[PDB]
Amino acid sequence: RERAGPVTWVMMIACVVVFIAMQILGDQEVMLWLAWPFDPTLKFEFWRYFTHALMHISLMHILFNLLWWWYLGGAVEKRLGSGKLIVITLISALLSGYVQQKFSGPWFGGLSGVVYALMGYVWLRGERDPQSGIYLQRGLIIFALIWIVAGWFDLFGMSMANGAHIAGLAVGLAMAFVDSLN
Amino acid sequence: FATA
Ligand SMILES: CCCCCCCCCO[C@@H]1O[C@H](CO)[C@@H](O)[C@H](O)[C@H]1O
Ligand SMILES: [Cl-]
Repeated sequence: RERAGPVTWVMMIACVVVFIAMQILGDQEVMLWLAWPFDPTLKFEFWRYFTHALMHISLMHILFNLLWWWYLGGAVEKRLGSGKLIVITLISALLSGYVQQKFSGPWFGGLSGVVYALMGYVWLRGERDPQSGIYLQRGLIIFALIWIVAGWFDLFGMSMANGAHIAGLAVGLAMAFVDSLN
Repeated sequence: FATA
């Protein structure tokens, strides 16, 4: 019955717990703790290269990010196993955040870079390794393009981490290419 | 926050 494995589950719990903390303590106090290192003295607090992905300030984005995390991460954990999901997450979180802060500074967050990685990965891995048993549905490709496009053209009304999203997608494509040389 |  259950569709979400342990990694899928624990990521959702963490995102929720952090979302609550941001209501109780305020956005900024949590950002100070969880943001990408915003000072050289913070560059060895290694959690911060990944924890930015757990922060949301917007009810709509956390909902949608967790929706696609639940669905795509769940598919990947079930078919390809927990370890694979962990690696895509850490690598996409790391590199998406790297590209984002490079061009716009450290004040950012959201699980969306990991979601785009997962979209990229499930798509390409399905396209050219059909026997893997993972596949990105056409309806989902459409839904993800509109969402991306809405972000690029600022239709949501908020500030958008376009670097992290595009970098995240690229990572998920690259990993799927490699993973399916076969 | 830029949201991702
Ligand atoms: C933000 C979404 C990230 C995924 C990138 C989507 C671009 C894929 C181009 O469409 C492809 O065309 C085929 C038929 O033309 C479909 O059957 C196939 O499923 C789909 O891959
Ligand atoms: Cl958000």
